[PDB]
Amino acid sequence: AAQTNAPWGLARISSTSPGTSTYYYDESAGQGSCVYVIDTGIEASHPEFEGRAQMVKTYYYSSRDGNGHGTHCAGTVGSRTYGVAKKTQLFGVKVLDDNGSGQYSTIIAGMDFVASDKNNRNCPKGVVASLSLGGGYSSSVNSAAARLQSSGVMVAVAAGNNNADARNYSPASEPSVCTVGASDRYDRRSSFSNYGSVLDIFGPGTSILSTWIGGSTRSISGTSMATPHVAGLAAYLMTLGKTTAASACRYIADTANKGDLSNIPFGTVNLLAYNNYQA
Repeated sequence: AAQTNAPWGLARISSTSPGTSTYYYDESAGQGSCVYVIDTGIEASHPEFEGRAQMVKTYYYSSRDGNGHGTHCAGTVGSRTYGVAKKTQLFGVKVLDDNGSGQYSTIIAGMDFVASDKNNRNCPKGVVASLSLGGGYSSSVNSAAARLQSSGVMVAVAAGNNNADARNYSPASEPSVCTVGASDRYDRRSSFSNYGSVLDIFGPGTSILSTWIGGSTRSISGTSMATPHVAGLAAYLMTLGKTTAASACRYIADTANKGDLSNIPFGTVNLLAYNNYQA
């Protein structure tokens, strides 16, 4: 399948070169997989989700996304126009309030929730969790992300936006989950992106167009935006039977575009998510 005039990040993930604008993908499109977006929520009524999104949990007075960030990230995972895996089921878990904040105890509860909740969902092709959130190092936050992964969920997490080594942030610094840095449309490391040995992969993170609340759309930037490209890619590759939740981060690294990014610091991986789709 070919989507013309796609957001640049979608085009980049199915291309061997920057500077193209058509996104190419197998029509299976993550059908039969699920992705949890653990964030400020998801505006499930957005036409872009086509009925494939739903809120499954909140820790606050409402499951509504009153921010937009969770909706934007879900849209990069799975919206019809802005998404990587255009037929995945999206589940929203609102661990962050409408100011984008959340206590680590709530974040942890949300991760453990997803590890159990997948057993109440139909995801025969596999389950992914996208975590576009983070703060300072916490062994407890890392342990939670490690249990979620261990339970059979492909966990993708933001490296962080500090232009710093991600070893000092959580769940970024957890070795067993997929830690995602951000790039721009010219294959430069995004200027805010964290880096370091704990990074596993980069995805598109600067100037990313996706869904927003009030049935709208917006372009914003962050390792928050790179993470759901990877999450959507993993769901798409699991539906194709190419990988599994346990192996998807390795598989994405194995199949990435290599050595193509600039301003990657010595000792950080130079690997850009790529779907290796041959139309």
